[PDB]
Amino acid sequence: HSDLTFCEIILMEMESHDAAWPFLEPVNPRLVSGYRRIIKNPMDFSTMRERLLRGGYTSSEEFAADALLVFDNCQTFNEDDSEVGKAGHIMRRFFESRWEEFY
Ligand SMILES: CC(=O)N(c1cc(O)ccc1C)c1cn(C(C)=O)c2ccccc12
Ligand SMILES: [Mg+2]
Repeated sequence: HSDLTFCEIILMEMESHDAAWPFLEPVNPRLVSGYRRIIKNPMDFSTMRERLLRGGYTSSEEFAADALLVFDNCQTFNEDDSEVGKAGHIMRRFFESRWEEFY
């Protein structure tokens, strides 16, 4: 139980983070050229929220893998000096820091 309660805390904190705006919604491949071809396993906070609210996370490690997937995809598709890349570096450092601040 305590494993999944922290997942809720950190996802809520990521959802309300100032830098979360690229990650709240699944990328629309119709509007983002090349996204379908380049990113094999899309992930975003709303997709993690759906899975967490339906109980679909077995452990905290499945949850973190989805979180790290958001930021791996971000760095794969976006330049580090792009607006989205900069937002994702902020969010990745937040997650890694807060996740270690617990375990
Ligand atoms: C910033 C923004 O609003 N995006 C977005 C775009 C959509 O069409 C639908 C939903 C979202 C969340 C984009 C997210 N991107 C990521 C995560 O690489 C992007 C990478 C490149 C361009 C936009 C985004
Ligand atoms: Mg480190």
